[PDB]
Parts: sequence; structure tokens; C-alpha cells
Amino acid sequence: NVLQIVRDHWVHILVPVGFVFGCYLDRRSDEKLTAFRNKSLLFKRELRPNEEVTWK
Amino acid sequence: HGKRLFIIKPSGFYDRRFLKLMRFYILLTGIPVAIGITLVNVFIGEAELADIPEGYVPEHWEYFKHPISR
Amino acid sequence: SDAPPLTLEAIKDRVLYVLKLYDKIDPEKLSVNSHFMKDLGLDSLDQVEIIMAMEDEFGFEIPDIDAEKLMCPQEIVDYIADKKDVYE
Amino acid sequence: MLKIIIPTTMLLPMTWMSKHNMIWINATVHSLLISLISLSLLNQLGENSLNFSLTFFSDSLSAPLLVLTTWLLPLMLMASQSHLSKETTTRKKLYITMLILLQLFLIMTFTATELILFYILFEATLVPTLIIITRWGNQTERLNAGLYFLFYTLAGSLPLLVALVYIQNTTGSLNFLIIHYWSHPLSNSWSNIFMWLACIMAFMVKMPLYGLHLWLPKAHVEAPIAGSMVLAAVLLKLGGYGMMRITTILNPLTNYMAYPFLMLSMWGMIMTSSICLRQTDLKSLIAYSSVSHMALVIVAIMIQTPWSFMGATALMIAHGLTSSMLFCLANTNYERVHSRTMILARGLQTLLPLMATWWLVASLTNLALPPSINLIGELFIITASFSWSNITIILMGMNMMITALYSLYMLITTQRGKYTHHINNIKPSFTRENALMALHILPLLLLTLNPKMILGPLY
Amino acid sequence: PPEPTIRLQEDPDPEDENLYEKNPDSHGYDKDPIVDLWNMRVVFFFGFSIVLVLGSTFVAYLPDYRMQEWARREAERLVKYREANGLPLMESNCFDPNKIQLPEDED
Amino acid sequence: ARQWQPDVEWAEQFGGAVMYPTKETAHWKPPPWNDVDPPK
Amino acid sequence: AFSAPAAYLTHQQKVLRLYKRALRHLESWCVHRDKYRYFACLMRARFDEHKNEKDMVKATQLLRQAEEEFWYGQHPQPYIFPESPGGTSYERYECYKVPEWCLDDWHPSEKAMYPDYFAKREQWKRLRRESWEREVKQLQEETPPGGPRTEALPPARKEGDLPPLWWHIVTRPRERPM
Ligand SMILES: CCCCCCCCCCCCCCCCC[C@@H](O)O[C@H](CO[C@H](O)CCCCCCCCCCCCCCC)COP(=O)(O)OCC[N+](C)(C)C
Ligand SMILES: CCCCCCCCCCCCCCCCC[C@@H](O)O[C@H](CO[C@H](O)CCCCCCCCCCCCCCC)COP(=O)(O)OCC[N+](C)(C)C
Ligand SMILES: CCCCCCCC/C=C\CCCCCCCC(=O)O[C@H](COC(=O)CCCCCCC/C=C/CCCCCCCC)COP(=O)(O)OCCN
Ligand SMILES: CCCCCCCCCCCC(=O)SCCNC(=O)CCNC(=O)[C@H](O)C(C)(C)COP(=O)(O)O
Repeated sequence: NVLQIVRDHWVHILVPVGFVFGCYLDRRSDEKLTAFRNKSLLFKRELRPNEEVTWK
Repeated sequence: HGKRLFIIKPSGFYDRRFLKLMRFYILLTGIPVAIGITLVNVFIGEAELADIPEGYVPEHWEYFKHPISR
Repeated sequence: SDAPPLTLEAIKDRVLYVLKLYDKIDPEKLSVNSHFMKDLGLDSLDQVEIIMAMEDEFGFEIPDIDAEKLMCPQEIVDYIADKKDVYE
Repeated sequence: MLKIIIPTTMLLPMTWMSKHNMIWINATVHSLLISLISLSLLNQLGENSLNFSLTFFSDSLSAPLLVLTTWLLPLMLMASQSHLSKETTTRKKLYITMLILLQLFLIMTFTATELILFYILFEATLVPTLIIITRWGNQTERLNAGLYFLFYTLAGSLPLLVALVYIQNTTGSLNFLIIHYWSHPLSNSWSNIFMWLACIMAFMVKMPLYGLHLWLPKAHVEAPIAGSMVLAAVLLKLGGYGMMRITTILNPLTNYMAYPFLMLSMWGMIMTSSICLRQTDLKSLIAYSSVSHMALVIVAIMIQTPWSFMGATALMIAHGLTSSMLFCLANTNYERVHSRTMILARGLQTLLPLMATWWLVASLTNLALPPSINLIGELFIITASFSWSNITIILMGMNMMITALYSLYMLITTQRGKYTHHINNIKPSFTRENALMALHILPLLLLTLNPKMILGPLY
Repeated sequence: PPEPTIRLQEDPDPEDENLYEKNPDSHGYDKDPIVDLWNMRVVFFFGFSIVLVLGSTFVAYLPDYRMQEWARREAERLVKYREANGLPLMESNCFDPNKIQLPEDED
Repeated sequence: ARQWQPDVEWAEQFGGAVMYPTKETAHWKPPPWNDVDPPK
Repeated sequence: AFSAPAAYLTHQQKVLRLYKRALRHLESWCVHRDKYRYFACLMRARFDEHKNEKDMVKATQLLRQAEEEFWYGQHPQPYIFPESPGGTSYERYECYKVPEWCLDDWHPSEKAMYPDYFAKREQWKRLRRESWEREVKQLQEETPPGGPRTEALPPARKEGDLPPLWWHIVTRPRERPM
């Protein structure tokens, strides 16, 4: 029953939340390593007309 | 001849129960997987190698052949 | 296998058969409860020979410790029945 | 890499905020889900690595070890559920906390782009294991065992730290990528010889090396089942992983300096396999078998050829799984008979046939029956050694023969023959034990279908 | 010697308790039948069904990031080119010698 | 069936004035429970 | 097998055991029955010529030369009955022998089959429970002080008593359980 099993099963939601937070933090840390994006000699690519960044 | 005797042996109930449970769960997930895999191969098919058209840059997942891998 | 489930009657008959084929004993005076040493006047060498005959006729070996104290046909039959687990 | 680290951390508040009778269920379910998530690290590259950030990076040597570490926790929980029944909720939560902390430290250790960070976590794993051994062990020797398991380790690890900081004072960095790209030869000097020794001995003691293996039988015998599982499966592989990482700065001095360790390992595998033939304790026999397998891994790492490294990776994974299964079987027998003496409970095939099948398959994988990954690693190492020197074949074949001998001796003594008459408390095997055994053994026979997942970065 | 031979006040060693005694169909997980059954169910579903089957299928169908077929195709076209032009297949030098400056010995 | 825990004999190892008793230090005595000596 | 062993073997027992062993090994040597009968009668005669010796030292000097001669000519591959400790089917059916207490671990669905058997088993268990309390006292009162000297057990003395320590002799699995 709602508002009753929540008080007994609230703990279960924590691990899944951590997985999402870790994914978000991984992307945020990825955003700080773009000093060479579209600058490597191997993947110097000219941007598409409706493109901002080659990868995110 | 009604000389049937009782055979003393350990309980086979728990071994059979465990085997049935393991088989049931493995099949519970594997049968849909097998059917889906076969269906995907049969109708979706597999990508065929082709030359990259001029002025077109493919996505990173367009360099792979199997649809599930893509 | 197909070996018949031998009974006490068969064991008794076969033991008495082997004993009546021992010519140092007269068969008419032989009985299931007759003692070997006194009722028939046999030596202990004769007793061990009788044990060997029983072993060769039933296809299994009686150990020396058990064999050396089997002095009547009835108790020989009982020993064989206990070893082979005969019901009736 | 945080998408695996954060859920493992969240395992702790979830464990401590759980009901008194839901801790095992929640821990098992969420540890299994973490294992499933970590399974996606196996998509490795033919190029450098999976460099997530400045702190953590993944490699096809690190990924199998990470996946095995994540997979071991649910099995450890299932094994620990039985003998912790009569104990308070707070203490069971503390035990699960120790297991979770061990997993977290191992996960961060295997990625650990920095060598000092690797050392810190590689030594942080020491504390949970020591607490588990000296708190939830049964016999009175556990304390002594803990002391050994402590000091040996530190006796090897303290010089390494000095060496490490020394390197950064000369090179300027301890990042593994920079070290690999800027590596330079080591001149044959006394100072370089002692730097080599300081770099090697810390990982040698935890393999363990044959002369330095005294702590392992004690620590594995006196530890509880979860402790033995984690010690044999993951903690022994830290030395191999560290050697594989650190031998990049030790060339060409490894050519000369490898000889005493090569001789020690090649003779000690024979010695420990022979010791297994005369053993009155199941756990001690399994521990000595672990010593033999790790001696083979030491030989492989010291030869430092591609086939050597592939065989060593495969053998590390296979040995972890097989030794965990063997310890679990021994513990299933022990929880019934409470003796841990191999000769006492006999003829268990007639009473526990499915457990006898599990015993047979575990002995077969320990025996390195093809095409198991145990034999894949064995054969790759043996071929590399043969190329190194053709005379190694005598020692390798003798080790194979003795290994088969003691594995089948262990199987025949416990499962075959006649049951002990006075023992009448051998209950039918529980579904938990059979599930544990299957969850050990199916990954092995299923990994033999895709060997490149466990053959390392030189595949 | 009026000593009791009782060195201290100690509880007797308890006898081990059978889970099958109070509960057949006990699964060996817990003495509570409901928690026992649900522990068995979650272990079997999340171990055999989810991780073991779906994870194995996921590993089986992992995309070729190791570039095995890519290397095979590159080698195929390279061998086709060199065989057509009569070039001696693989060269013994990994780098071009013209762009390496050796140190003159003058010994 | 039960985990071993220290008994009285195990505890008495740590009850002396010092650890590792010697012939010279055998006659030493542990200090009083409260750090007070009789004035005699 | 069944009978309790003694502290020693007397001279007569040693002679009889040598007689049986020599006859069996001569049978191994003499394959055919007529040849065996002839040589066995000769062998019995050769035993009989010193049946009446009164000197124990002479009789002990004998049987010793005899056992030495036996060991010299003992047919290193004698015939063994298949079920005997050296036979080819000695412990063949031990893997089929299951203890009776294992039935206590059967699931109730397993005991639902064979209800009469388990009712009779319950009767046997009750009989054992009472008889054991009687047996302990009877053995304690009948044993000589200082402990038993020979591992021979007494029978039941009263009407309702059962032989002491009978459960594991009466409830043997079978010679061929399966
Ligand atoms: C009970 C009696 C038997 C009844 C059942 C009968 C049926 C038996 C059939 C099953 C066994 C027979 C062997 C036949 C194998 C067929 C499937 C196989 O061919 O697929 C494999 C695929 O499977 C995978 O390679 C192996 C599975 C990976 C295992 C991962 C472990 C699961 C995670 C658990 C935790 C980890 C613990 C251990 C840590 C290291 C290899 O395929 P591969 O040619 O290569 O490429 C796949 C397809 N491509 C081409 C599209 C890419
Ligand atoms: C106990 C359980 C196992 C623990 C671990 C055991 C492994 C440790 C083994 C150490 C590896 C080798 C150490 C030194 C190797 C150097 C090569 C040497 O053996 O050969 C000769 C070395 O000569 C003599 O060895 C000189 C040193 C003599 C003093 C050493 C003590 C001998 C026994 C000590 C062993 C005790 C080990 C444990 C210590 C606690 C060659 O002489 P030379 O070509 O001119 O000089 C070569 C070195 N240079 C080039 C840098 C100058
Ligand atoms: C399981 C228990 C094992 C215990 C530890 C075993 C490993 C022993 C390895 C040596 C320990 C310390 C080594 C130093 C760490 C590396 C630092 C380094 O390489 O710097 C060297 C310094 O080299 C040293 O100082 C080494 C001195 C060692 C003193 C301690 C000796 C310990 C015992 C020696 C005998 C045993 C050696 C091997 C034992 C293996 C383990 C059994 C050169 O630097 P500089 O001198 O500044 O530059 C040269 C120009 N001046
Ligand atoms: C082919 C293989 C090798 C064969 C070689 C072996 C050679 C053996 C021949 C040696 C000769 C002997 O008898 S060795 C001589 C041993 N000493 C005696 O015989 C003294 C008194 N005899 C007994 O006591 C007997 O038991 C007896 C009274 C017969 C029965 O007794 P029962 O009334 O209690 O049945």
C-alpha cells in the first residue's frame, strides 16, 4: 500500500540513484577534457553545417 | 512375484527442486532472448559493406555489421 | 543376475545334500541338529573339510574365526541365511 | 568509472538503513546489479585504454579483474548467510560493511591511474581483510594468522613506497601513461638493483612467492568462508596486476634479476604440489594449490613475453573462480561435520550426489581439463617458458602430473569409498549451496567460449 | 581441594539447528519461510536470469572496438595492392631509412 | 559449532607487570588498582 | 567376521588354518577335481601322521617348517571367491548401501509414498527408544569392573529385553541393497 511500503522499501531506490549520479558525474568530468576536441591530427574534421561539437 | 523391496536412498527431492528452479529461470530469460535473436536475424538482416558517399561522415555505430552490435 | 531368491528350505536341503554325499557319515543317522564331534564322531579336520565343501557349494567363503565354531548342520544353515539375508 | 563506484558506496547506507531481516536480500540484489553494470567495461579497444579521467582508467587487464571482483560479492554474501544466523543485526551489518569496503577499495585499486593512489588503495584493502579474519574466524589461531597476513605484507610494501616517491622525484610523475611513454632503460647498478628489488618484493610477497608464502595457509585456513573466497580470488591477483604494471620501468634489468625468482617459482610449484599430496586439511590443500598456480603466474610475468602475459591473465581469472568454488565446497562439508579434516567424512557421493557432481567439476577445472580457461592459461605460460628455455618442460609436466594427482586424491578421499557410520547429521544440500556452486561454475564454462575477454591487453 | 573445577560461569555450547526441522522446503536461506522463499527467488532471478543470460548475450554482441575485421580488411586491400604491383609484400624496415639520421662513426 | 573466545588463561597472559617475563623481572608486581601505595 | 576375536590363536587353531590354506592353494595348483582330490587326500594323510604327537616343542618345531614350505609353494595367484577380500567383486555394492537414518531427511511428499513402511519404521524407532534405556543398565550391571576384557556381548536375560547394542546389527542395509 502506498505511503506504507515506502516506509519499508525506501532503501531500495538508493543504489539505482547512485548509478544515475555516477553517470552524470562521469559526463561532467568528460566536459573538462575537451582541450583537443576536433584537433587531433587523426580526426581533424570540418564541422557539419548544423553541428556545434564533434562529440560531447 | 510380489517380492518388491524398499530401496533405502537419500532424498532426491531437493536436488530435483533446485534443478527445476535453475532450469526454469534460465529458460525464463533465455527463451525470449533466443526468439528475439532469431527474429532480428530473419527480418532485420545484417548490414552490407558499402563505400562511404562523398561529403557524408557516418556515425560511430554505422561502422558495425550486426544490428544488435550496432 | 537372474539368480532365484533362495529360501531357508533350499539352504537346509543343500547342506544336508552335501553332508549325505560325505561318505564318512551314514545318511540315515544324519539329522539337522546332529553334532559333528559327538553325534557323528568327526575330527576337526573333517569339520574344516565340511566347511570347505559348504563354501565350494554355496560359492562364498566363511572366515576361519566363524567357521571353526560351526558344529551342526542347523547352525551352518543359520550362518548362511544370516550372511545372505534370507527371509523365510 | 564513477557509475560503478557510486552504487558500491550507496550499498553502505542501504545496508545500514535496511530491515533486520532484509539485509541479505537487498545486498545480494544490488551487488548483482552492480556486477551487471560493471560487465560493460569488457568492451575494450585495440588501442591504448579507456581513460575515463585523470584519476581512473580501464584496461583489458583491469576489466576482467573488476568484473570478477563485482561478481564475487553476491557469492560471498550467499556463503556468509549461513554461519552468521545466530548473530546480532548490528554485527551482520558490520560484516556486510567490511565486504562492501573491500569491494570498493579493490575497484578503485584496479583502475588507479596513479601509482601512489594504487599503493594507497592496495594497502587499504589490508584493513577489512584483517578485521574479517580476526573478528569472525573460529579457531584461536586466527589472531596469529592475522598478524602474519599483516606484517609480511607491510614487510614487502614499505620499501615500495620509498621507491615510488624516489621515482617521482627523478621522473617527475607517477602516472602510468606518462611512465609507459617516457620509460627509459635501467643501467646495471647496485642502486638500480635495489630499486628493482623494492619495486618487485611487495608484489612478490602477495602472490605469494614460494619462500614467502607462509602467511597464506594460515590466513586462508583461519578465515571465514567469505574471507577465504576474497583472499583466494581477488587479493592474490593484486601482486600479479602490480607486477604487470611495474615491470615497464625495470627493463632491461629484469633479464638478470629474474633468475632467483624464476628458480624459486619453478621449484616451489613442484614443492607445493607435492605438499598437497600429504595434507590432512581440505583448506590447507586448496591453499597450497593456490600457491602452485600463483607460482606459475609469477614465472609467466617474469618471462615478460606476449604469450606469457596472456596466459597469466587467463590463469589469474580461472584460478580465482576455481579456488572460490573449492573453498565453498569445503565449507559446505565443514558446516555439516564441523571438523575440516579430510579423512573424517567419507563417501559423500552416496549421500550428496549433486554436491558430488559439483566436486567433480571443480576438481576438473583445478586439474586444467581442456578446453577450460585454466588450461588455456596453463598452456600459454608453458609454451612461453619452452621458448624461454626447453628444459622448463620437465618441471611444467611434473607439476601438471602432481596437480592431477592431488586433485583426484581430494575428490576420491571425500566423495568415494564408504560413508562414515557414526556421522548421521549429513542433511540434504540446500538450494542456496547448489545455487552458489552453479554461480561459480557456469561463468568458467561460459568464458571458455569467449577467451579474448580474459586474455589481457596483449591479445 | 574444595575447588569446583568450574573455571568460570559459561553458557553450554549450543547444538546446531536444522532448517529442515521446523520447515521443509527450507531453501537454506532463512528460518522465516517467506523471507527464505523471496531470497531464493531474488537470487535465482537476478543471478541466473538477469546477469547470467542477459549479460552473456550482451558480451556476445559487443561491437568490434578491437578492430579485428577492420585490420583484416586493411590487410586484404594492402596485400591485393602489393601483389598487383609486384611489391615484396611486407617490408623488413618498419620506418623509412631516409628519415632516420644515424650517427657517423668514423672509426 | 561455536567461535572460540579468550578464556581466563588467555587473559592472564596480559595481567603481569610487563610482557615477556624474565628471571630478574619475575619478582616485579603490578601496580595497585588505584595508584596508591600503603604508607607503611 | 561376526564372532569376537580372542587374545591369541591356540596351536590347534593355527594348525587348522594352515590346513585350510594349504588345501585351498593346492586346489589353485591342481585345477581338475580328480587330481585335486588325490593330492588333497595325500595332503590330509601328511597332516595325519603327526596328529598324536605329545611333545609341544616338537609340535611347534612342526607347523613352522610347514608354514615355511607353504610360503615357498603358495601359488602366487590363488583362487579367491568373488566376494572375498581379494575377489573381483569384493566391495562392488558398497556404493549402493545407504544408512537407515537418511530416511529421516526425506521430504513429506516422499514419505507420502510408502506409508506402511514408515509406520513400521516408527514402530521400530519406538522399540529402539525403550530398549536402549534397558540395555544401558543391563550392560553396566553385567560388565566386570575395570572395563570389558573381551568384545563379546551378552544376550537378553529377561522377557521383554532386547540384546544390548542391537540396532546397527539388525538394521544393516543389505548384502545387495540395489
Ligand atoms: C542439461 C543437458 C543439456 C541441455 C542444453 C542443450 C543445449 C547446449 C548448447 C549450449 C552449449 C554448447 C556450445 C555451443 C555455443 C553456441 C553459442 C556460441 O557460439 O556463442 C558464443 C557467444 O557467447 C559469448 O561469446 C560467451 C558469453 C560471455 C560470458 C560472460 C559471463 C557472464 C557474466 C557473469 C559474471 C562474470 C564472472 C566471471 C568474471 C571473469 C560464441 O559466439 P562468437 O562466434 O564468439 O560471436 C558471437 C556472435 N557474433 C558473431 C555476432 C559476434
Ligand atoms: C627467502 C625467501 C625468498 C625471498 C626473496 C629472494 C630473492 C632475492 C634475491 C636477490 C636477487 C639478486 C641479488 C644480487 C644480484 C647481482 C648479481 C650477482 O649475484 O652476481 C655477481 C655479484 O657479485 C657478488 O654477488 C657481489 C656481492 C656479494 C655480497 C652478497 C651476499 C651473498 C649472499 C646473500 C644472500 C641473502 C639474501 C637475503 C638477505 C636478507 C656478479 O658480480 P659483478 O659482475 O662484479 O657485479 C654485478 C653487479 N654490478 C654490475 C651492479 C656491479
Ligand atoms: C618480505 C620481507 C622483505 C623485506 C623488504 C625486501 C625488499 C628490500 C629492497 C631494498 C629496501 C630499500 C631499497 C631502497 C628503495 C629504492 C630506492 C633507490 O633505489 O635508491 C637507491 C638507493 O639505494 C639504497 O640506498 C639501498 C640501500 C638498502 C639498505 C637496506 C638493506 C635491506 C636488506 C639488504 C639485503 C637484502 C636485499 C634484498 C632482500 C629481498 C627480500 C628478502 C639509489 O639512489 P641514490 O643513492 O640516491 O643515487 C645513487 C647515487 N648516490
Ligand atoms: C600346496 C601348498 C603348500 C603346502 C605345504 C604345507 C605342509 C603341511 C604339512 C605339515 C604336517 C603337519 O600337520 S604340522 C604338525 C602340527 N602339530 C600337531 O599336529 C600336533 C597335534 N595335532 C593337532 O592338534 C591337530 O589339531 C589335529 C589333532 C590333527 C586336529 O585337531 P581337532 O581334533 O581339534 O580338529
